[PDB]
Formats: sequence, C-alpha cells, structure tokens
Amino acid sequence: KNFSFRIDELEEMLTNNRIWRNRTVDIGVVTAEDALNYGFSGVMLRGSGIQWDL
Amino acid sequence: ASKVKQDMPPPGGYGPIDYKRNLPRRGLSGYSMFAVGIGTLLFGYWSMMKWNRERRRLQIEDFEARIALMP
Repeated sequence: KNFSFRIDELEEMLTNNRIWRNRTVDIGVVTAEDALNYGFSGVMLRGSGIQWDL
Repeated sequence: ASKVKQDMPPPGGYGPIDYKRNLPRRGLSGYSMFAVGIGTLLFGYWSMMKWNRERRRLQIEDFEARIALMP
C-alpha cells in the first residue's frame, strides 16, 4: 500500500528528465517482424507494439 | 474442539491499494516564468545604471583631486 509512491519517486527522477530521455529515446529500435524472427519475448516484444503476454 | 486457523485476509478484505501513476503538476505558465525573468533583469539593469553613474561621479572627483595635487 506504499509502493506506488516509490514508483512515483522513481518516475520523477527518471521519466521526464531530459538527460535520461536523450540517453534512452530512439536507442536500440527494433521492428515487430525482427523482434518476432529473432526470438524475442516479454517487453522486447511489447515495446515494439506487439500485443502478447503469456 | 479447536477449529481451522491459517493466514487469511480479514473479513471484508483489505483496503484499496493505490497503483496509478501520480506525477502532479507544480504549475507555472511559461509566460509567467519568462516575465519573472525579464522583470528581475530589468530591476538589475536599473540598479546597475544608478550605481555605475554614481561610480563615474566618484571617479571624476578622485581625478579632480589628483589634478589639483599634480603641480
């Protein structure tokens, strides 16, 4: 019942930070077809827009 | 005699658990922030104007004293 505030603090330190965004945005872009053909699973799929969850 | 006793939730269950993202907006328009910046710049410019004019007058006074002492 207190963990959501911890995730909120994490987001406040990271989510909108411009240094973090410049370190992460458009890095390691993978297409859905390549993600599927390369054997990826989990977020590596779902980050590319594939709707899959076991 | 004795009944079953194991770890269970309390009757009626537990209270609600927050999970939604909560990143509230502190709030100040870009116009207001820019206006505060420009206003403090203008105040500093005015103060430096008056002080530097006074400093010019003081320097002229010191130069006059030197000129009087030169001969």
